[PDB]
Amino acid sequence: ETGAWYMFDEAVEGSTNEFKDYKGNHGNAVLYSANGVVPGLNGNSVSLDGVDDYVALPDGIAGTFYNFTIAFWVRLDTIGEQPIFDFFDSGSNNKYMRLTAESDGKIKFAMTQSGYYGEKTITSGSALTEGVWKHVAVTLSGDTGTLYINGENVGENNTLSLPLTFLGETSKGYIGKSHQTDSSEDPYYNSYLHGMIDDFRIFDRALSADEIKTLAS
Amino acid sequence: ETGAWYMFDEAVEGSTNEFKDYKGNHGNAVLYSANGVVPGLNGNSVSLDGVDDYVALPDGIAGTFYNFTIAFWVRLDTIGEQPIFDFFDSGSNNKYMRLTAESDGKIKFAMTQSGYYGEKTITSGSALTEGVWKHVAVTLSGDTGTLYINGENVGENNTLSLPLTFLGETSKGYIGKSHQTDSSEDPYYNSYLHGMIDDFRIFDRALSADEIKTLAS
Ligand SMILES: [Cl-]
Ligand SMILES: [Cl-]
Ligand code: NA
Ligand code: NA
Repeated sequence: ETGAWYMFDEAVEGSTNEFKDYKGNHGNAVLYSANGVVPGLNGNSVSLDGVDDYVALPDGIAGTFYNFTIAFWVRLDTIGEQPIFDFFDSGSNNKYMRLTAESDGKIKFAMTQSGYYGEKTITSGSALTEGVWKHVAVTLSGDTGTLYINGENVGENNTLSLPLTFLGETSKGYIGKSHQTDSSEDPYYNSYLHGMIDDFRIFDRALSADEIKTLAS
Repeated sequence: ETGAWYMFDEAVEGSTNEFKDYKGNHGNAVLYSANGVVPGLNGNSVSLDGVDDYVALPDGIAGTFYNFTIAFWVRLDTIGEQPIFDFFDSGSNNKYMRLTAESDGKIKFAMTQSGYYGEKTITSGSALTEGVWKHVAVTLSGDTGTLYINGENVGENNTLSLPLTFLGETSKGYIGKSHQTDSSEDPYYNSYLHGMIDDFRIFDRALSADEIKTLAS
């Protein structure tokens, strides 16, 4: 085998803060936390105070692979800018890969060979946050439908050939209410939107992404 | 021109609850809310109580188009299952398209010609929620990197040719701490993760999506 697995269930004998690699390929992870490990998802889990707690992994654990996967379970107790993991060159400070929590619950992965300003990144999608004004749009273009939040593409379904059109002349429309469908399992029937709405707009074509962006300005 | 635009700034003369289409192509939107319109994003905005308030749009506004866009601004005051808009056949209850808010701030768009159980949908991406255990994974396969939350793909960057590899033998790794980069604008330096972590795993290849799913079980 290759790779590692930290289950963080119980310190190794002889210590209070060392946790083994269950795959038996790498050294012990070291925990710096006054909490220690506590009941969590699978047996025990690391609990970090968000102040100065972290885990040191042994050197070399990820720098010898061309392709790879890093995976773990996490319970985020504070929404904000925070490092989740960071694997970096011991010889310089501008060669690294780091997964971060973002200003809003999104996550970002960055790899760079030229410091902070050269990061190549991947960022997760936006969602609707409580009490925060956002722009939403749906576009249908042939078989492809697209969802946008603040002018960013957040989903597609390229298999949409479909209902109202034509004989849509007498179609009904609500904002914030649904009509009664054919199913009592519909959870939206009799649910009413709690919020505010503005500039409701409809177009008889599919706007492009930067067209969408411009509305979201 | 074609299409509509409801700015919801001021009731039309002679009424208390009618709002015109600024494009002058469709009838008045009708508001059912004891709140009326109030200061919002652009001038005034509709405020729905989440109990029984909604807006009726005039019949036909969207059922005569092959391709289209629906776009608006929204401020969601309660996270949960709620209809945002619904355009449906006046002759049956199983021919409609509806945009909904979901259990967690995501949004879903559905079109159907065969009732609730036949909905074809588009759903926005997951994010990390406060106090909620989630599975996260990053995979690098050739030039393509992928982010996953609970086994669902939430971002990619097909242009990743890059840093540690090789000479990665002495690379350093943290969970919950970042090293100091070359920039004082780095907001992650000196930030510490507030949360829990379990089953931290590393692989020297890129797992497939259902492989990822299986870890997220
Ligand atoms: Cl263990
Ligand atoms: Cl108006
Ligand atoms: Na564990
Ligand atoms: Na307005």
